[PDB]
Amino acid sequence: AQSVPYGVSQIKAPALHSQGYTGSNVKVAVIDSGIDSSHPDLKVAGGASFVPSETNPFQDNNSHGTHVAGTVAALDNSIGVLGVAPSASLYAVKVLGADGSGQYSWIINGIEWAIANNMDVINMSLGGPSGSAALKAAVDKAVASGVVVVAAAGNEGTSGSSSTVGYPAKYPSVIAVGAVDSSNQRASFSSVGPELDVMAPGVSICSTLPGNKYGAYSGTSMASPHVAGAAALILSKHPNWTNTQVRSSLENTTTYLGDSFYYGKGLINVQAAAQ
Ligand SMILES: [Ca+2]
Ligand SMILES: [Ca+2]
Repeated sequence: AQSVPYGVSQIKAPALHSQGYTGSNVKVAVIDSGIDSSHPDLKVAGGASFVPSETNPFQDNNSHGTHVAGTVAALDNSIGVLGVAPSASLYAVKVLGADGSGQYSWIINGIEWAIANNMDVINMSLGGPSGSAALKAAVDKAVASGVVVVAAAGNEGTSGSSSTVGYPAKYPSVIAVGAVDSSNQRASFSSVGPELDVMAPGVSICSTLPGNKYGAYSGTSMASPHVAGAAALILSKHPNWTNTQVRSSLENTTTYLGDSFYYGKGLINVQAAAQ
């Protein structure tokens, strides 16, 4: 029994699936706590680990990386769920440990491994409250090298009239993603600010969990992978397009929801975006 998560339908991915665009050959690096490659519903092409104590990227001792990955590429078969890009080449770049945290050096190292290894799209469902020249260095270089870089905007909510979008999501070169529910309302925890680009489903997102399980989670970490997936579908239909063009498309065919400070350019529509 294969269940199609609401979010995958909400961003109109199945329309592209029916046409034959499912992300084939598009490499997507999931920079997270690793991905359980043994999960029947995910096919992991490769990766690397930068957590000195957890050298196996195919071992997810946290569960977060696996869930994010499921939303990106859960296989289209007879079981579990269905990712936004079920045919994408899933790369596990493990930079976060068992408890969920990592050092910036580990994270940066992973971003750099992805650039070095020709990733097409990088997904970062993580953010820090403070930045660094080396972090900005890493993301700016990825984009300059053709990579589409996507990141969760953060779960800080609202604070006066100030931005709560964390890094690397804050940098202009990075696609900052907010979380909306099934009724398109902004999640109360979703970070706000002028750096917000788009919104995607982020509440009660059903996905893959370590040890052949499935569970729902809420957070902008669940939102970012939908847009990361969206990029893969667009790239599968238009392999010749640059990351700039892909981004433009995602941002210019959205469904406006409210003020950009809280919803960015709005909810993404991959059917419109893929042209
Ligand atoms: Ca499945
Ligand atoms: Ca940004």
